[PDB]
Amino acid sequence: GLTGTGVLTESNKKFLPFQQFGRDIADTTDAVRDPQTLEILDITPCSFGG
Amino acid sequence: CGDSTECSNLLLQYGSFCTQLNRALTGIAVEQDKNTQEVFAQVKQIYKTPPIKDFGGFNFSQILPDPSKPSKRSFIEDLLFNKVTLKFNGLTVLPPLLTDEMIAQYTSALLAGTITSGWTFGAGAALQIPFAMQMAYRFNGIGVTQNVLYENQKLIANQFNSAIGKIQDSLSSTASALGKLQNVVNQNAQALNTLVKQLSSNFGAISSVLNDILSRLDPPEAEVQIDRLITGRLQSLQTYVTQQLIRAAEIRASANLAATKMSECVLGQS
Amino acid sequence: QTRAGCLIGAEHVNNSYECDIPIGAGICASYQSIIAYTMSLGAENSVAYSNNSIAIPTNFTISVTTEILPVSMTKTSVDCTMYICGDSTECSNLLLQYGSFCTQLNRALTGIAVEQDKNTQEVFAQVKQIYKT
Amino acid sequence: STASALGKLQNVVNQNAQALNTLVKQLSSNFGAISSVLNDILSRLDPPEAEVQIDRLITGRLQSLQTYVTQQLIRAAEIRASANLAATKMSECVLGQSKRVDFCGKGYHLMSFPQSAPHGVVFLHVTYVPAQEKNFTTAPAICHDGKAHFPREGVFVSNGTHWFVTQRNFYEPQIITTDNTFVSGNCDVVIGIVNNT
Amino acid sequence: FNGLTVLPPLLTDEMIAQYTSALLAGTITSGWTFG
Ligand SMILES: *[C@@H]1O[C@H](CO)[C@@H](O[C@@H]2O[C@H](CO)[C@@H](O)[C@H](O)[C@H]2NC(C)=O)[C@H](O)[C@H]1NC(C)=O
Ligand SMILES: *[C@@H]1O[C@H](CO)[C@@H](O[C@@H]2O[C@H](CO)[C@@H](O)[C@H](O)[C@H]2NC(C)=O)[C@H](O)[C@H]1NC(C)=O
Ligand SMILES: *[C@@H]1O[C@H](CO)[C@@H](O[C@@H]2O[C@H](CO)[C@@H](O)[C@H](O)[C@H]2NC(C)=O)[C@H](O)[C@H]1NC(C)=O
Ligand SMILES: *[C@@H]1O[C@H](CO)[C@@H](O[C@@H]2O[C@H](CO)[C@@H](O)[C@H](O)[C@H]2NC(C)=O)[C@H](O)[C@H]1NC(C)=O
Ligand SMILES: *[C@@H]1O[C@H](CO)[C@@H](O[C@@H]2O[C@H](CO)[C@@H](O)[C@H](O)[C@H]2NC(C)=O)[C@H](O)[C@H]1NC(C)=O
Ligand SMILES: *[C@@H]1O[C@H](CO)[C@@H](O[C@@H]2O[C@H](CO)[C@@H](O)[C@H](O)[C@H]2NC(C)=O)[C@H](O)[C@H]1NC(C)=O
Ligand SMILES: *[C@@H]1O[C@H](CO)[C@@H](O[C@@H]2O[C@H](CO)[C@@H](O)[C@H](O)[C@H]2NC(C)=O)[C@H](O)[C@H]1NC(C)=O
Ligand SMILES: *[C@@H]1O[C@H](CO)[C@@H](O)[C@H](O)[C@H]1NC(C)=O
Repeated sequence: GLTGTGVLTESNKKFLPFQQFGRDIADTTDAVRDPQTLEILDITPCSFGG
Repeated sequence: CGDSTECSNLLLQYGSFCTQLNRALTGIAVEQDKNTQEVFAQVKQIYKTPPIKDFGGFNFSQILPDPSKPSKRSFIEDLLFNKVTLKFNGLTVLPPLLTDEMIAQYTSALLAGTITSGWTFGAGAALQIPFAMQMAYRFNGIGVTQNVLYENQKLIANQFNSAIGKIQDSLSSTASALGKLQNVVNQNAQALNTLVKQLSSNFGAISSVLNDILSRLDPPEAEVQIDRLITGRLQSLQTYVTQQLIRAAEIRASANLAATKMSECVLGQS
Repeated sequence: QTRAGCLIGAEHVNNSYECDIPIGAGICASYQSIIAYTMSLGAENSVAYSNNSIAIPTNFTISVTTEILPVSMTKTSVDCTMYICGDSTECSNLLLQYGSFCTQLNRALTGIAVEQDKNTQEVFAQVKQIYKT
Repeated sequence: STASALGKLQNVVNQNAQALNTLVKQLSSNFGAISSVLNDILSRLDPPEAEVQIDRLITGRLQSLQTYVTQQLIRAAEIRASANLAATKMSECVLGQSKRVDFCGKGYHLMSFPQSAPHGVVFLHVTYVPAQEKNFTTAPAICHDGKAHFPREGVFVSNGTHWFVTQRNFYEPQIITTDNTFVSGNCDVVIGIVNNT
Repeated sequence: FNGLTVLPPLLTDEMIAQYTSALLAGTITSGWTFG
């Protein structure tokens, strides 16, 4: 139910055993936990520029 | 819009605001580069200090560049750089034209020129002059006869060395002596942060995200909701741009003052 | 590949010239084909310092240089009720219920124009009499 | 011969023209209404919704006009700063000779002349620039009869065999006399004093 | 046009030329004393 675009990588963050996802500041999601493997991923916005 | 075709189509009938906003920001950036270059590029050649340093007993080790460090910066410059400390949502930050190494090279050139040639190098070709005689000229310029300098050389050198050491210690220990630069950094960061934070507002619509509005209503009123969000976000962006313009004007005034001080007090005696 | 991004269509050389077209992060490009390079801060020399040596000029030159400064801009004036209504009674009546957003604009523009005249007058009128050669 | 030396005045003119052009071209936008021309809206439908369409037009055009005025205010402030600087320059570098270095011209200032330009002023600065340097051996004072002599104006130099006094900015040697020097103390505490007559 | 007007400056360019001529003649003949 959490939707968004980006590129997914492996992350070394340690979610305490009841969180689902994390955000840094200004309410922007940065990491998620996959409901099956139960491992922490990382989200990076797809590149852009002028 | 954030990648919504309907949002883009609605936005198409608002005119040519984007050209205006981007034009203003471009003007600001070009002005920043001109400010830095105007302040610092005061010389034509890159002078170098001689390997042997006997400046009549005066000691400049704290401000001359140190080749040991990769930064090629002096002691005080490293202290200053360690003192003050600090592509996401369609907004970008562009790098400056001059790197820090180039700024350090300019500063070193000015220092070497003034130590070795007095004020001559600022009005033509640098002319060599022994340092004690230069200090004698500088005393003679404030109404004290040069007689005084030569008979009190050691005392004057000791006082100068002690003062340099004291300013080093005071800068290293005491904090909050650089309030202006930290203030500038904080202001820029805060403005950008609030501009980003404004995305989560509602502006009187039913939701703050386009996807929900699109997926929970038919077009006839979905258009109204997107229109409200569009006008709100547009107004916020305008406010940001105007604040940036005001702040840039203030900074330009300060930079002009800095350039005048460098020209009139480093290249000569005031 | 540069610290400012990626660049295609230009050749990277090892020399260092005067900057023509700024690119950023300390590099810029110029036309020769198009080449990109690192800026040169200027020449390089080491003044010959010593504790008993001096240098004295023996000749001089007289130089003339220019300095250009703008002092004024054109004075413009704009009318609300013609700009946004274009001689329509209904538009005027509808605009009437917005208070005064058109006294303010006219005052601002008039102030700007008077300032322009004052600028020119204080820059140039510096003498009381008209001297003649 | 060379053009493009008057970039600043051209930039001012171009900015003003661009702002006017965008303001006048903004008049052709719907702003969400059914048309961009007010006469056709009036001629095509009844009042009760003519007010709706006209409200959309009115709010759009007001926003555009306000943006234009604000930009004009900022630009005017900048121009006034420049004009004040120009007035100071003409007061200081034309009606007198200036000592503050590099304020007008590069070198040692001598005088300046003004000329008029369509929206600004042009100063011609005349400066003195030394050239054709030479190198000499120098000393800070002269010991003679157990007394130390210093120069009144100038500096001691030697071409290898004899010593002279010169002014600092032009080579013009002269014989060291008791008239162009003054005495204070004995030659004991000065570092680098030399023996002569 | 649609309500946009341009106003002429108060000092015509002949008068500005006359001021510059006066300043330049004064500085040639008397130096800085006339200031
Ligand atoms: C969902 O079910 C699958 C299927 O069993 C689980 O995957 C197994 O996970 C264990 C734990 O490491 C492994 O030893 C097995 O080899 C896995 N088998 C397969 C087929 O994947 C998975 O862990 C379950 N996820 C949950 C319960 O959240
Ligand atoms: C100029 O001052 C510096 C102070 O930074 C002197 O360097 C210090 O010298 C003392 C005595 O040798 C050492 O104990 C310090 O460790 C030195 N400090 C550093 C940072 O190296 C330097 O000696 C002085 N110059 C001369 C010619 O004496
Ligand atoms: C100082 O420089 C000037 C010009 O830079 C020298 O005058 C020139 O002298 C040569 C040879 O006598 C002539 O061919 C040139 O025509 C002169 N120039 C002008 C403008 O007249 C002058 O000789 C130099 N001073 C000294 C002492 O050599
Ligand atoms: C005066 O004499 C000195 C020393 O003789 C000259 O110094 C020259 O400096 C350059 C750059 O450092 C060296 O390349 C030369 O080899 C030096 N000349 C020597 C060592 O004879 C200096 O150029 C002379 N002239 C002036 C105006 O100072
Ligand atoms: C330094 O300058 C002095 C004076 O200008 C030179 O002494 C003169 O040299 C000429 C050349 O033969 C003689 O005709 C004069 O009689 C000398 N004057 C005196 C008072 O003896 C001296 O030669 C110069 N030194 C050098 C190395 O050029
Ligand atoms: C100027 O510099 C020279 C050379 O750097 C100094 O000469 C030195 O003097 C000391 C003390 O007499 C001697 O021990 C050294 O051998 C000298 N150096 C050389 C290379 O011979 C001189 O003392 C300095 N100060 C002046 C001339 O006032
Ligand atoms: C300048 O002259 C004085 C005297 O003419 C010199 O002083 C003499 O120095 C020598 C060697 O140091 C001593 O043996 C004498 O006793 C000194 N005489 C007097 C009267 O003090 C002095 O050395 C000379 N200076 C130089 C640089 O040679
Ligand atoms: C010169 O440039 C080439 C390619 O631009 C590069 O491979 C080389 O390292 C540079 N330096 C030297 C010394 O050849």
